Amino acid sequence: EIVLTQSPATLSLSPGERATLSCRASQSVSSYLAWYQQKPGQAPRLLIYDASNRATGIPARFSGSGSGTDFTLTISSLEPEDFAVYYCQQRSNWPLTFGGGTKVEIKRTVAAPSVFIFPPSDEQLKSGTASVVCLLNNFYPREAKVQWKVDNALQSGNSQESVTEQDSKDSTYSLSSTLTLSKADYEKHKVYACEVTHQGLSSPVTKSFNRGEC
Amino acid sequence: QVQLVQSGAEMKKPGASVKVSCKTSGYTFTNYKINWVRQAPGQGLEWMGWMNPDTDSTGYPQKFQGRVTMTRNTSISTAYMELSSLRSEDTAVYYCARSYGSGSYYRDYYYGMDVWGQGTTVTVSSASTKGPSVFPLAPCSRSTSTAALGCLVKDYFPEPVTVSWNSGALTSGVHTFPAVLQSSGLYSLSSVVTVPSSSLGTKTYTCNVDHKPSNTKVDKRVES
Ligand SMILES: [Cl-]
Ligand SMILES: [Cl-]
Ligand SMILES: [Cl-]
Repeated sequence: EIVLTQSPATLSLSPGERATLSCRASQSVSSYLAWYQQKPGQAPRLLIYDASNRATGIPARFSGSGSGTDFTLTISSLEPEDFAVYYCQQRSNWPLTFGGGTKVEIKRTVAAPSVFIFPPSDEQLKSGTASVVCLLNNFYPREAKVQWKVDNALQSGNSQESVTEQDSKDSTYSLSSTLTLSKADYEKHKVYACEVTHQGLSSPVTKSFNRGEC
Repeated sequence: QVQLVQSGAEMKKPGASVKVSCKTSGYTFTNYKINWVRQAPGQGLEWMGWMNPDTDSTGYPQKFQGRVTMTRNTSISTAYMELSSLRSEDTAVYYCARSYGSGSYYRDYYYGMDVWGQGTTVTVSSASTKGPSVFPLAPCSRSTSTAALGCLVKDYFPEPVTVSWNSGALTSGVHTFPAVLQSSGLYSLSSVVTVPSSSLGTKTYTCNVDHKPSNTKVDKRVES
């Protein structure tokens, strides 16, 4: 089956700049190539069919080119509505395959995160589990290290995290991390800390609290 | 005017099957192909096959042979896709999408998938319906800036969960995070708000958590 490769997977650009997206096919697909756009929580939308024809109602700043093996989708000047994921789809040979998607995201000035830490509640301790939350708020770019320390001991693989989409107003990201311990484990230690590393601070920032000394 | 309307979210045990329907209107049902395309959380897109309502023809990638069935009822313009022998890796959003019908010079590949249904989240898990418990996220004291508080919505199934603050009146500063899947098969998420310190002891902050699949709503007070 034909494999389609999209480069790069991630693109950071400002509104107004041009966007150039690449689709490479493992074997030739002639001109049977389509592009779709997708925003979070929404069905994909057709932009280009047969490599270079704009779909009905698609605005002129999108156009695609190429044939056989190498394809480009060009967004000539980027509007806020154009930051989404783009997929290519080959339509010559079964099964119709899609590429992995390129995510077009908004570039802005580096912004350091504000860090907050939350102990597990007394409510939650009655169950025999403790969840400790760390919050990184309003940072850019997306890359950040969060490190869990319990009495100086690094905790690896007993925490999960997630990250918001780029923020509506200021194009920032936010991150939530949950360290979960049994009640027995939690009650047996005293210091809990959250160390975060980010481009926007020339020094690794730590927020901690003392169990029962809150 | 053209719409594809698919049926509601489903949850299923591994081994069972799922049938998703797609009601079309605004056009001659019998003149366009219907496609089914799925997308797993965080992942890309996978074509599952198509059908021509006009002739009742079907075609599926080898991947899905024996597992997918597509059928139609012309009288009510609705397409159906059934997937059997579900495994937890079949957890995805399933879309129907329409494409131009037969065919003059492969025009059915010439054009793409132009109108799409809104999607149907199918969840395959051995977990069972369970409402969440909501725990407060509060700082350790009132520090010596701006502050942050929150709700931890732990241990529910299935998705989704909605969270507002002070009955919807508090909007600026809210981040509600994507749910994580825990190894116990239950979901968990947090929701936070950044407020200026000077206001902490002066107003109440409640979060409002709704989980419609278990029919539970919880208003939870947060304070330090
Ligand atoms: Cl637009
Ligand atoms: Cl102690
Ligand atoms: Cl029939």
